[PDB]
Amino acid sequence: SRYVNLALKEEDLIAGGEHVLCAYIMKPKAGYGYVATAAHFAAESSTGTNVEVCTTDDFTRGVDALVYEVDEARELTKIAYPVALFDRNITDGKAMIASFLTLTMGNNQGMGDVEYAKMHDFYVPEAYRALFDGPSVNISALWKVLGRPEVDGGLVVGTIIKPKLGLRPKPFAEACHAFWLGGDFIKNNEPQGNQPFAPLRDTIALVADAMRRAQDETGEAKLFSANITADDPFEIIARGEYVLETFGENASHVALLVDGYVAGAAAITTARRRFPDNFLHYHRAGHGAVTSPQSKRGYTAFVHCKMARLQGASGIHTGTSDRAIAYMLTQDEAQGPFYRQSWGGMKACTPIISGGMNALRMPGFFENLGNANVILTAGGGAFGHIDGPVAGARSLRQAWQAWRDGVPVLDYAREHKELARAFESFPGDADQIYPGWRKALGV
Amino acid sequence: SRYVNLALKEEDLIAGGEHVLCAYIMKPKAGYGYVATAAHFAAESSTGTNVTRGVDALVYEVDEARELTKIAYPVALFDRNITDGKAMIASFLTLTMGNNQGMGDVEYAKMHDFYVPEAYRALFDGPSVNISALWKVLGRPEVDGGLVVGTIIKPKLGLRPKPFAEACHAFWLGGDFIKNNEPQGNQPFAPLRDTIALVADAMRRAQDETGEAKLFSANITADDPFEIIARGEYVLETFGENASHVALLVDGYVAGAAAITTARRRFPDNFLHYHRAGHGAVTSPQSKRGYTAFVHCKMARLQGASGIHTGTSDRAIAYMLTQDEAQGPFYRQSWGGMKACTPIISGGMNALRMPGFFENLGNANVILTAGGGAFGHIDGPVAGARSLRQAWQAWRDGVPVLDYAREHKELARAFESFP
Repeated sequence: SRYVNLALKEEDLIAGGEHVLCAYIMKPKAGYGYVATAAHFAAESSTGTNVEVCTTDDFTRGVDALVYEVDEARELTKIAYPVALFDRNITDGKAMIASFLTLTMGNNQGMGDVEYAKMHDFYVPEAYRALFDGPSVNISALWKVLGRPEVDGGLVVGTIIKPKLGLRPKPFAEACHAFWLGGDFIKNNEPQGNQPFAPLRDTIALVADAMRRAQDETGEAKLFSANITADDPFEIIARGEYVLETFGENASHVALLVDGYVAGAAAITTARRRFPDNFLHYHRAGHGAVTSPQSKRGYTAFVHCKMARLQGASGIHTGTSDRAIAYMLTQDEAQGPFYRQSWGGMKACTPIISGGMNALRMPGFFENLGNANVILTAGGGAFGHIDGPVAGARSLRQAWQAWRDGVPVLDYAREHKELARAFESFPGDADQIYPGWRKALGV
Repeated sequence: SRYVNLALKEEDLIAGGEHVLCAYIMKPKAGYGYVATAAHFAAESSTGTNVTRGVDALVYEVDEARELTKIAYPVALFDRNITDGKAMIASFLTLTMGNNQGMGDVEYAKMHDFYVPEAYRALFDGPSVNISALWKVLGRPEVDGGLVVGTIIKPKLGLRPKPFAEACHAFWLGGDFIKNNEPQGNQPFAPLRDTIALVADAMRRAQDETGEAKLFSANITADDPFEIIARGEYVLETFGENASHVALLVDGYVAGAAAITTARRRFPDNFLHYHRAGHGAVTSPQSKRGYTAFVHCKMARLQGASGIHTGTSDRAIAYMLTQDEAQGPFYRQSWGGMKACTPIISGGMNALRMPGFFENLGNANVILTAGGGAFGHIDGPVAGARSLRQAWQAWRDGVPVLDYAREHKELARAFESFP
């Protein structure tokens, strides 16, 4: 009713790359011809023309995204987008994500001849990929600040403390100094900012000052991740401006955490464009919604993060088509579910894992990943510690560190306390993974 | 335990106003408890604690059979403007359809209703300008000067600068708002500069072919709020004195909140048109998860979108978004003098079945940007929107359609036009 192209080779478009390739999981309502569903599905990704037509009755086709290949009973639909249908900036000339989603998960995700359609992968030529922002920093910049080679600097360990909201300016400050003590990265957690109890500038003013203190105490260079997430661009520069004013002396140490799935793209381009060489930290928030695996209309989690290496993000949560992510964001040259991609300059976006990541299974994380340059936010290997927080991530550093160098964790953990207590913290984790740990460690 | 206070009564959370009440359709992974898990979701919506509590967001109801969980959260949970001090959407979205949106323990949980109490909704932004700030330019009473008809130009892209223009004035000449669709902008075929210089022109030509004012929503949407800013200055500048006849559009769901809010506090004198779209990834009834579409366009005017896309409770949505002491699936809302953000009304409404909408909605005071209500008419989409103009006209004038088929030729021909 217009649209499609199946004679066309995926790897042609790949080459004279004046076109975006999208790959989806879509099943039609049931009683409609697959190609009809997908020649359609691309009508609302392109020109529409919505019937047949020609605009000024000139060839408003060569704008037109045509399904380049489909596998009916594999629930698959690959569509090739000409680059021209993509919006750029006027005072700028750059690509913007805001057009790439409106184009591919906009009206798209509403059609009635579709049941679900899930994006599984994408391809961004040269042409187009390079009209985009890219991570301004990475972990590199954190390596700069902690005094680690900005090439295989490695893991930043944190903690999270509890609770997410509640402690006050000072009950807060201090919790954070105390963990500044057995790790290096502390986040204000997603919700955290200007609640009445505990205010932005009362509380940013004292974390500020608890880093003078920890970083002065220990004599290591502690990093913070302060949330400058707002509705208005002006309150995201202003939240963040005072942050780096108040931090004065130490704003190389300050990161900029934004709740970016729940904020949006202009909130992430404010932090990234108005605060270019500061790390802007994305907090995928109310995003299960879509990316989570048994919701079938998302952008899949892998598709989420690829999307954010393109747009300025320096960091993003997880790892642990979801072990590919970790490659899709760091390596410029790597295979996603269907399409290999070139980053041909663009700078990683960092994997910033979490959770029950422990000390006995850390080393396996770092082998099946291969790079140990992730940011590890702990509640797990941390509060799980039988010697609490403080020593919970100071057993974490150990675990990673054992690893670059080459020492078998049961005996690295044989030279220091933090890691020999990990083993007596986790069951048999220590029984699963670590052969008779009871004998060769202590007991 | 510290997250369930079932038996701690809704009417009273709801007469206190420092408790933001959320209703959701939650369902546990197999084996897993109900209330237990029901209170688990509150803890990762609010206070964790994990290993000063007057702060934990609490469950006060369950339905298990009807499979819902009710969560009631304190108001000193929500982040704010260090600046202005006004309430914000970002971290609201962060707690209610925040982290619980990616749980383990839960199969899915879609928000179905929410209640923003006055000691928190007052704090919010709310619309600056609505549909009466269209009225005043169309020159109608700016108190129910009702139906604003408009259009949708196709194709959606592949259109050159002279082309849009040509087609906006020839659709302006005919009937009043044109909308720049979701992908139109600074694209290389039709670059916003060389094209908005030309819409300006459209309009000024049109209004001297009409003696009536034209309205153009321009997709001032970008993902750097200065671009956003830049296009507005540029378009209200270029429109010279005709710059009141401009609606700013933010293709809205896919650009954020941060997008929504710059365009409303950079140009709060012009119409922030919330283009929804993408909504449906989360917002479809197939999606067991996210927020629902009732929630998305009311969250929308608290943040004050001037008008959103609402095209049919789906006038559950047209109440709770228009009015003042509205209701909705589970909670009854008070906007307390906070402004009416109008339903932009979509699709196939035809010249013939609209006063049945108008009657069935209790009002005509919304916007239409029709397809074939108009496209399928005889004198053209031309007469095709003069038909709807006039659909309205008759309607509200409290005189019936059929009788005005005759006094007025283009609607006559509408019935006539089409089965």
